[PDB]
Amino acid sequence: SRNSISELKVPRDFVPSPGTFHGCSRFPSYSNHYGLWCYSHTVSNDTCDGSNPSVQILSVGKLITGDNGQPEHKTLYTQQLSQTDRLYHCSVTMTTLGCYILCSKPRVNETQDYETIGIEPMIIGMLGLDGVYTDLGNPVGISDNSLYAMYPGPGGGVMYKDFLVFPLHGGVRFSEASKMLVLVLDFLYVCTLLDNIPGECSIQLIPPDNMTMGSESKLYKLNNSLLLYKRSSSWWPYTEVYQLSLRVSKNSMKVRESVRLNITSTTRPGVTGVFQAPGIIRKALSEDLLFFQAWTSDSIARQGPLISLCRADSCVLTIPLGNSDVFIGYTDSFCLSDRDNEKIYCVALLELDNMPYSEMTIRSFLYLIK
Amino acid sequence: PSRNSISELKVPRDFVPSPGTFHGCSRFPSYSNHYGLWCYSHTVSNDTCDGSNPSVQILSVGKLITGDNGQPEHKTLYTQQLSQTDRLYHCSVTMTTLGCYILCSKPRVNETQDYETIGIEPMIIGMLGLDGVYTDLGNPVGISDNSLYAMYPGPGGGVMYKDFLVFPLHGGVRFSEASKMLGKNITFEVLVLDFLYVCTLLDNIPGECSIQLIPPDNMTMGSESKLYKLNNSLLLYKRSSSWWPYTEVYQLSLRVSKNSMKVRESVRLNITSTTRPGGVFQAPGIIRKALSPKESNEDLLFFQAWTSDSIARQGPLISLCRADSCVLTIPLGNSDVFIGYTDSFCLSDRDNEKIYCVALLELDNMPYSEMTIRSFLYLIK
Ligand SMILES: *[C@@H]1O[C@H](CO)[C@@H](O)[C@H](O)[C@H]1NC(C)=O
Ligand SMILES: *[C@@H]1O[C@H](CO)[C@@H](O)[C@H](O)[C@H]1NC(C)=O
Ligand SMILES: *[C@@H]1O[C@H](CO)[C@@H](O)[C@H](O)[C@H]1NC(C)=O
Ligand SMILES: *[C@@H]1O[C@H](CO)[C@@H](O)[C@H](O)[C@H]1NC(C)=O
Ligand SMILES: *[C@@H]1O[C@H](CO)[C@@H](O)[C@H](O)[C@H]1NC(C)=O
Ligand SMILES: *[C@@H]1O[C@H](CO)[C@@H](O)[C@H](O)[C@H]1NC(C)=O
Ligand SMILES: *[C@@H]1O[C@H](CO)[C@@H](O)[C@H](O)[C@H]1NC(C)=O
Ligand SMILES: *[C@@H]1O[C@H](CO)[C@@H](O)[C@H](O)[C@H]1NC(C)=O
Ligand SMILES: *[C@@H]1O[C@H](CO)[C@@H](O)[C@H](O)[C@H]1NC(C)=O
Ligand SMILES: *[C@@H]1O[C@H](CO)[C@@H](O)[C@H](O)[C@H]1NC(C)=O
Ligand SMILES: [Ca+2]
Ligand SMILES: [Ca+2]
Repeated sequence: SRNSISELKVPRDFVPSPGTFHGCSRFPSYSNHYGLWCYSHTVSNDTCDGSNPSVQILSVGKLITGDNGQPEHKTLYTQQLSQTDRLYHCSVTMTTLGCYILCSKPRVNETQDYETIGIEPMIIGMLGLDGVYTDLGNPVGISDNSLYAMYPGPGGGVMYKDFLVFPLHGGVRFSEASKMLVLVLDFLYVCTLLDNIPGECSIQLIPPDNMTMGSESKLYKLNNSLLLYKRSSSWWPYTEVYQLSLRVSKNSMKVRESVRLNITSTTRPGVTGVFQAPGIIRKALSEDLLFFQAWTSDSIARQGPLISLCRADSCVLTIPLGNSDVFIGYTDSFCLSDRDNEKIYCVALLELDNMPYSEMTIRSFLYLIK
Repeated sequence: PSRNSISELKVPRDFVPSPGTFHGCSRFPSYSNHYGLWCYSHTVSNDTCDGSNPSVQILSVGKLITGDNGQPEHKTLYTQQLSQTDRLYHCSVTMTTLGCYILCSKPRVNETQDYETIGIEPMIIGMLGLDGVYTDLGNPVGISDNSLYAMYPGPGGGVMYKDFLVFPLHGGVRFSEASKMLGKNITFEVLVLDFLYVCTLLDNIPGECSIQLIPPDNMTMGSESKLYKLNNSLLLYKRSSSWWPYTEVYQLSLRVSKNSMKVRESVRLNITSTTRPGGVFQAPGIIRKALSPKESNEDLLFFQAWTSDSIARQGPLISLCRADSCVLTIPLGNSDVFIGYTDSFCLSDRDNEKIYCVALLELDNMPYSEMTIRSFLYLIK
């Protein structure tokens, strides 16, 4: 590594625009598998808060080495899912067969859902590398009486040891949660990816011992270990990343424990939270943690959005994005490594204020760290 | 023909590229298509696109395909970024069978300072071919130093008229020199008038290029402009430079010769359906011209994304209009919804009773940057 970070022109953004004058897009969801990637977000009209029906956009493509050796996201196929009464809540996971998407289609707002036993309807689908979208129907493995609510993402899932894994968070009664082990907790949706159809799908509860209340989340796969980023939904002020240790068997993956990384380099502005998921370049494995993050700083020295390259306890590089009036909403980042060391590219997916045209829009941006 | 139905369509893939960086702005859409070939271009700077920062120019060529549901789709084949210039680019593009030709001014000073100094600011002409090669054709030949104080093309696009490559211009010429060019004394100091850049396209290289003055008798002061070719006649849309409130479109009658194209007269079409706010460049897409401008304009049909500041309609509008009235109007929002420069063009489907119109809109991008451009698609059935 070196002490250098700069922005690069992205001539062709792989993130599609809302597609109409008053359209808004929210909730970027990204997943890449080696050189293949999948991107998804939710599109509604005027406002993206659930008061209007929405659709989901799903893109798969591949990485090419464009001008100057920087990576480029080449879109191969795009699919729009059917309209839903309110918001989509989706998580995507890229595989060699294509992109799998897990979504919740709420008919009511979040508060009304958590007060009623039973989860809102869900779908799981797949966009193949041949551009064909297959609706795999209702995700199998969901018990009615046990669960009050269940939402995937918005972060992406990962492929772990031939297992299809999605991040979830939902409401489970204390009695039913203790059995598995109304509370709000963090879950994994674990499927076996035998052929083209997922099988042996179940909801695994993550041990909430060292964790905050369940929240919007993202999965990582690093050095054959699972990490979980969580939107801070509690008084805990620091970016939350948990190390997950599993116990794998044939057609069985359960979460044994969840260890919170001691991150104090970046914080949330609250003295709720915002989903601002980092791009993890180097895992901890047990001071070596290095990550890239687009976050909102409320410090006295820096008020406003920042692009940072940070260790667990400190940030080594920071790019101010503007004054406190520059709004960024949800953010998700990921970094692509160059086999030749000492060159790192990170992409920042940013929700941007789009008023008075519509609530929000998403764009991506490219940063070089040398 | 037409009926009372217009609706918007999702543009899954916008052929208009985004500024490409967080604080980037893009301004001054310029578009041109030739049969199934199209060319698009705009100006890109950092933070602000007013000349206070260096800028580059983005240039795209592509082809039209029949996308999902039978609607037209803009497939980009190649994109080119020109070298950085100290201030703004002022560019006009013209799509041909060989590719896209771009004519630009690279001013080193602001517009007021330029019109006070004899001589035009530096200019370039280049071509982006259908083979993806960008060729820098150098300084446009045919521009006289001592006569002209300023010369700016576009931002509207040019046309291919017979074998001539034609670009819209506007610039500053001294009264004596303008009367010479016109042949007659001008009838009501540096005057601001409207010009054409006319070249013969001998093979791959334009030749015998000159600046032609448009007879300003029936016209307002020169301004940002756009060329059209309809029923083998040239039309000129002009940004309003006067108290005259209506969208200005002029009919041009030419006199063609070997290596010579001169403008014989410029007739203002009597358009009263739309007006300019305040001017702002909001150029319409003209679907059907008048078979005889001096006889009537009842056949004129056009599509326009414009700002209405009337008391009855305040805010941006999408309109399908005759010369004297608009038959369909889509409100884009309240008066707080800003659109800047505008350019539209329509693609008709003869078989079906369906017309597609694309609106290129400057949109406010604060506080990220000054401006951004997006395209939007409308179906008229
Ligand atoms: C979308 O929202 C805009 C205002 O943001 C409104 O004018 C328009 O009618 C809406 N369209 C639909 C289909 O609801
Ligand atoms: C959710 O919907 C219920 C239904 O009436 C309403 O009472 C409640 O205020 C809503 N909550 C939010 C946060 O909008
Ligand atoms: C984290 O949680 C696991 C089980 O939930 C527990 O074994 C461990 O002691 C906790 N603290 C750590 C790993 O630092
Ligand atoms: C977490 O890191 C901070 C950084 O200085 C340190 O002060 C604190 O003791 C650490 N916590 C633990 C449990 O080691
Ligand atoms: C672009 O503008 C931003 C603020 O608007 C400024 O911080 C940055 O240095 C500028 N970049 C260049 C290359 O001028
Ligand atoms: C334009 O440039 C001149 C020359 O420096 C300067 O005096 C003037 O203030 C600038 N702005 C104008 C003329 O609006
Ligand atoms: C044309 O105008 C100039 C200056 O106003 C004048 O000196 C000249 O005599 C005029 N010529 C004719 C033919 O009107
Ligand atoms: C002005 O318009 C009239 C008819 O409207 C036309 O006869 C005349 O030639 C025009 N003048 C010029 C200089 O084009
Ligand atoms: C050409 O003129 C004819 C008759 O005046 C008219 O029907 C037709 O629409 C015109 N074509 C265009 C492209 O305006
Ligand atoms: C233009 O046409 C309108 C009728 O649509 C008429 O009222 C107006 O006087 C005309 N203007 C001119 C200059 O002939
Ligand atoms: Ca419920
Ligand atoms: Ca000058």
